[PDB]
Amino acid sequence: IKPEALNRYYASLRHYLNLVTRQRY
Amino acid sequence: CTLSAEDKAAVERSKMIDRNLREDGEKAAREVKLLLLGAGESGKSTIVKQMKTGIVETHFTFKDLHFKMFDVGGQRSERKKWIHCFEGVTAIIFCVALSDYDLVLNRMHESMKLFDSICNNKWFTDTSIILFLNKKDLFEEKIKKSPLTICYPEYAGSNTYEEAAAYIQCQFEDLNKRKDTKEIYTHFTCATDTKNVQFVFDAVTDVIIKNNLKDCGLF
Amino acid sequence: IAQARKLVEQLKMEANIDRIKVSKAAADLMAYCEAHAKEDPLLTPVPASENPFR
Amino acid sequence: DQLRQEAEQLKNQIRDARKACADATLSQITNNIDPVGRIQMRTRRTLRGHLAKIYAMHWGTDSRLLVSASQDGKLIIWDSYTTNKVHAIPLRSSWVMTCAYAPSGNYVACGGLDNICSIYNLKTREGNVRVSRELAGHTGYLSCCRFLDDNQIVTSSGDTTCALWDIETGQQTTTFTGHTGDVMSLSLAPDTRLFVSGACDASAKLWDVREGMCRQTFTGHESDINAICFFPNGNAFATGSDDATCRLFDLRADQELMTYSHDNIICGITSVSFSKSGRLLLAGYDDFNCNVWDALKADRAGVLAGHDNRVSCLGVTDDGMAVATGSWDSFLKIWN
Amino acid sequence: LIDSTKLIEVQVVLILAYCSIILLGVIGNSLVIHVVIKFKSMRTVTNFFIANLAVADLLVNTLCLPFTLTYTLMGEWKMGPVLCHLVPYAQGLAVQVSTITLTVIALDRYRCIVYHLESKISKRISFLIIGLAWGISALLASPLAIFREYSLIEIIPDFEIVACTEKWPGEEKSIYGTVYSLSSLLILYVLPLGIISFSYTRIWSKLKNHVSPGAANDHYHQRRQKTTKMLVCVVVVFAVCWLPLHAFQLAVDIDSQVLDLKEYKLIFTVFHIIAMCSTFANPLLYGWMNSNYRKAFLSAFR
Amino acid sequence: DVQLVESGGGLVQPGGSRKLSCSASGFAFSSFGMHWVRQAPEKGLEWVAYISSGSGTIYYADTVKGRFTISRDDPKNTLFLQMTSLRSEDTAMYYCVRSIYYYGSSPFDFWGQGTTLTVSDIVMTQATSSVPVTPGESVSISCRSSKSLLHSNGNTYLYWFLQRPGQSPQLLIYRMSNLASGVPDRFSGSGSGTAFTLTISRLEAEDVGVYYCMQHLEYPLTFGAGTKLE
Repeated sequence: IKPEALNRYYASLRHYLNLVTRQRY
Repeated sequence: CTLSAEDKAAVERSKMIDRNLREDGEKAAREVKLLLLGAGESGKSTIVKQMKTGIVETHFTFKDLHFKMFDVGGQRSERKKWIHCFEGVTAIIFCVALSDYDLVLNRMHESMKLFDSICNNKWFTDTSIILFLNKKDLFEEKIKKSPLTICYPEYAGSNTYEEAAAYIQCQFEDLNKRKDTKEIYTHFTCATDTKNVQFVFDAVTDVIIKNNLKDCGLF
Repeated sequence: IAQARKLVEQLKMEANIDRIKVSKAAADLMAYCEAHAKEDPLLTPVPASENPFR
Repeated sequence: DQLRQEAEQLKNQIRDARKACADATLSQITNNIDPVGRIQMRTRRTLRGHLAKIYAMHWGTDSRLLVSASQDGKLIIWDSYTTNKVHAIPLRSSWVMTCAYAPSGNYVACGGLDNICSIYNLKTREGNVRVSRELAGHTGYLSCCRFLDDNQIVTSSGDTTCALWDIETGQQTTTFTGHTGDVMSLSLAPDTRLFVSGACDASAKLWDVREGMCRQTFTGHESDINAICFFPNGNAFATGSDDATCRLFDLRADQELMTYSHDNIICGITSVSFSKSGRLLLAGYDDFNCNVWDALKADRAGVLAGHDNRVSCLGVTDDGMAVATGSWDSFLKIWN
Repeated sequence: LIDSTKLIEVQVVLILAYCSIILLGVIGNSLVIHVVIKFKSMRTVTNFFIANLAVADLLVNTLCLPFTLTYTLMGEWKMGPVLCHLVPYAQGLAVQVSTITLTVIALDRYRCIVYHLESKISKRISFLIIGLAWGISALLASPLAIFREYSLIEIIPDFEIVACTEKWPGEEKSIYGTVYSLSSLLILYVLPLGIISFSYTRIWSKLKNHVSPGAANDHYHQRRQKTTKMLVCVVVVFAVCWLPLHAFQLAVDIDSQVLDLKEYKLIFTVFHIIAMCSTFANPLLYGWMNSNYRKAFLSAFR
Repeated sequence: DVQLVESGGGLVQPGGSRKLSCSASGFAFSSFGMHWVRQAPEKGLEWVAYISSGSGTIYYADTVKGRFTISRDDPKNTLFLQMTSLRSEDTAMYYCVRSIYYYGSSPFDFWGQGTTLTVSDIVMTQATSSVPVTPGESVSISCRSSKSLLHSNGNTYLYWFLQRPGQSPQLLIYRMSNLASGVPDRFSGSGSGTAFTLTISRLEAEDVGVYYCMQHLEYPLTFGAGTKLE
């Protein structure tokens, strides 16, 4: 779920980008 | 298909023969085979007697382990043509009489010649050797009258049996040119209970453990 | 002495035998091989139709 | 009384007769014949089931059955066409070094370090193979044994002697003495009237079965001779020694004909055999393969590679269809 | 909205570090396979297990490293939807089979040293064990492909990216994300570590309590010490290399504070590099230290 | 001496059950396969069941499947057959036959004495039911086959047996050419494909009986009607 929404807003974007671009090995 | 009723029955017979050959072959892999060698009347009879033409086979069991000894003496033919049949034995037993250092038919040097040939044989390049020194109670009495200088001119030492026995054992162990992968265990034969078969059990167990380690590459 | 006499007696018997020239002996071997050459499966491969092992 | 000198005089006058007898060589006689060309054989059957090294094998007259012996203490009869096992005889002594198949097919024989030859009966009403006779009397290990007939067998031993036995009675009839070293092999003539043996004194002798006498002696080799085999004609034989050299002898000329040697061979020869017509010579070596020689031109025609250990036994079937080879890696291969 | 990986100072270093690991892995893991094929006396049941471990670790270098590095550096998946469902499945297959064959070697050594009066396993049993290892690891790696999807993510009006991400049937805080992480650690790490540690402790005790007959008892103990030095390296390397990678994944599924960091991708690469050091360390401890392979390398090089 | 002895042949009410045993002594019982063959009071031989060495293979006649059970006990050297749901057609004399299979063997060599029980495919055709003849004359016996008995391997599977008055059958010719051991060298077998002939030279008083030809090619074994000589 994209935040779609200022300093705390960029924290969510970084959290979202790292979640989708995630690896296990 | 293409097989008839009689051909199918022949194939089933062959499978039963395969099963029998597999089960008895695996049984023989849990035994330990030994080879007896010596120079004439070296005391081999005493060793065999403790456990009670051609080749002689002896079976005995000690602490859940089966041993088989083959006595190849008495065959009046050159051993170069049949010694390769015994490649793969766990260990070799060599019997030497300590009291034969002055009798001649010098015969001690004859046994040393036989020991040198079998120790450095091409077929027996990895099997261990268990050496027995017999006639201990006769060598001690004979050393008080006949000096050891008769057999070994270069021997400069005392007349004590402990000194002389240590010298004789050293000469036999120094004929081994394979200082690696081949080890020699030496024991002075005694009639105290079952110490003679106890030593053979200790030596063979040591041989098997070191054989397993080489396969794994640990040693 | 007994062995020496036996050796001489055997040698004397083996000395007096008939011999034929090597040329005659060698020709016989050639004649035998060139006569039975056609009936040798190993020299001449046989068709797979009449090969019991293939 | 100059007894030793007379033997030397007899020995010398014999070699002059041979030299005066020799006037041509096979090299110049056979130089104008076409060579056999390249000879390539492929493995057809592989027989497995022996747990130790095979020391001997022998074909049957029917050219289908095949007995083999191994140090694990078993005799196995094989069906070559289907790779089936027909029988499996347990041996009392595992130190077996030779085996033979009766020409009729009713018996097999084996022997070894126990100094005894055992004969087994294959056609029994009870449905099992049992020992028919044990022959004792040799003072050395058995090297070879061949069924001369259904009731006669000839045996060579390591005590420098050969004996002819009567199976029904159990006593040997005639004894062939004269060798100095241990007798390692023997071969029967196709007419079953004469046989030849090779020993460790680097000499071969021709014996007469009925008379028990020695006819000729051959001393061409330099080391021990381990294999020997008659020509299919019966007027020649070939011997293989430990000097990596094979030689061909003629009975009628009573001397040597050809030498089969190579510069790249240093291993001794274990076994030797001939093809059906005698044009090919099969030899097994210690370097883990076999060589096919041209018996008339003395040049190599092919090799038989595929064994991982020493080639111990080698045999050619009676109709010249296949060659069986055994080795110390516990496998049997049939080539065609 | 950029990380440290965008700088060429760290981007060039990572490629060079990854290349050296690849270069060492392919050379080391291919020599073991070559000598077994070339030499016909090296075809032994014990040597088949080591050769299997070389093949499994060869795939890790070929698959795990280059595909991971390009997806991290580029920031998006440009290989295609077909490789989105296949590359993650293969990486898990190689890791699991590499670990499984590591405990088979320990149990093989345990059986033939502690119980030195039994019979060695046959070739047929070994082929079944090797075949079962690949079959089971194929089944356990199936959830990677099943719960993997391919999508286009557009945050800014023009920020379209391609992501090969994993999704689970649960909604909001799904326990299935953390269930897989716990099961992975308790099966791929805890269970193998206990088996090989138990197996090598019994081996050390038996060798120590052994007396040789005669006067050559001392010479046996000189050779025994080097074996103890070798047994420790096997356990220590496996435990240290694979621990930080498994712990990091479990931390992410429990706490969300890890995900929202400026250096999340830099931390992952460091732990990934450490875990991949076992690709070239395995041939050094198993295929070079033992006497059988050591003499074959020198013989074959001549 | 090789011997097979049968027991259990009483009288059975219809629908009952019975147990038959075959005790063997004088040979290696574990290496032989066993057959059960029965003969009606007036009819000829018919095959019932077979059990091989090691009990791995078991075969039944299509008319006794689900009713009979064959099994062997090697340590006691006993062959026994369990019969269930007996009917009036199971009134015959049952034989125990031994058989071994390898290259060059002779199956069906020895037959049992027989036990009587009273309850109260390739068609093989024989040329003639009876043949009257005097001693000293050559007599030929021929039977015909519906399907060719020659296999691809080159073996023709035809066997000949002799039923002397009040005695178990005895093998004469196996595989259409070979002569069984102990049989005089005056019986000859010949034929190719579907027609086969048995020739007797210098016939004497010992050749009087019934001759049967059997095929050993497919799953069930079939006999001929039987030719009688006077």
